[PDB]
Order: sequence, then structure tokens, then C-alpha cells
Amino acid sequence: NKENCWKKRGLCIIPTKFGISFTVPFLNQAGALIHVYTDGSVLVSHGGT
Amino acid sequence: SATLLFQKHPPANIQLFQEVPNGQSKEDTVGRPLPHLAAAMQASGEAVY
Amino acid sequence: HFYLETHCTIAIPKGEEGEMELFVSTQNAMKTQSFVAKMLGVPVNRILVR
Repeated sequence: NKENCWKKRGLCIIPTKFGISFTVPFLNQAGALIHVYTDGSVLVSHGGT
Repeated sequence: SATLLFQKHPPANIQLFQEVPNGQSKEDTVGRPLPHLAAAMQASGEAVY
Repeated sequence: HFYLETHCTIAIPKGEEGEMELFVSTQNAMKTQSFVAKMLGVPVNRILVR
């Protein structure tokens, strides 16, 4: 910055925290459905995309 | 520096993460950097949207 | 048997991981699913019969 009149540098360090959950209480639920077929292969299904 | 044409500095990327415990089963992939299961089909144009 | 609707299958390949979805006139979705999977050489979990 001392050595450049028409270009400047900047530097900054910032923290963050972020709360984990739906803020609507009832949304915090999840289901899954699992089948094992007779060859032993497994098909998993769950509510997420 | 005002007279200088834009110049690319070369990239440097470092990723640091934790190894899984030494004797964890090879079949237990939790904690391992397993690629997205569909990435190969995405790269091939086979993944269906 | 002379069921009025004769045998019929529609098979839809999905193009991914050997998956296939079939619409079938069958009393036996399970063996349909597993015989299709055996012929194709893929896990039964790839095959959906409806």
C-alpha cells in the first residue's frame, strides 16, 4: 500500500457460527424405508432429496 | 502499477482434513473422501434430470 | 387360462447403474424383478416392477 498509489491491498479475518435445525420445531423429523431383497442387495429410501 | 495489464498469478490449493483411524475397516467408508455416487454418470451425461 | 388380457410387459431403461422400471401384467412382481435382474446380471435393488 505504501508502494502503490492506484492499487491497494486489503486483508480481513472473520469468524462465523450458524445454528443447526429448522426454526419451526415440527420440521425437525425424518423418515426412511429400507428393503433387503433376497440376493442381499439393499434399497434405501429416505425423505431427503 | 496503473499501467500494468492484468496478470494471472499461479494457483495454489491446499486441503487439510483428518485421516480415519488406522485400523478402520476398508468397507467402513464413513470419514473417507468417497466421490459423489453419481459423479461418473454426471460426467458422462447419463445422469437423468 | 384365457385371461381376457394376454401377457404384457413394458420395460423402461433409466440409463443409470443398470436401473429399469417395468409395468407388467403379473401375479408375481418378485420373481419378475429377480429374473430380470438375473438376466441382466445386476443387483435386484436396480429393478422396479409395478
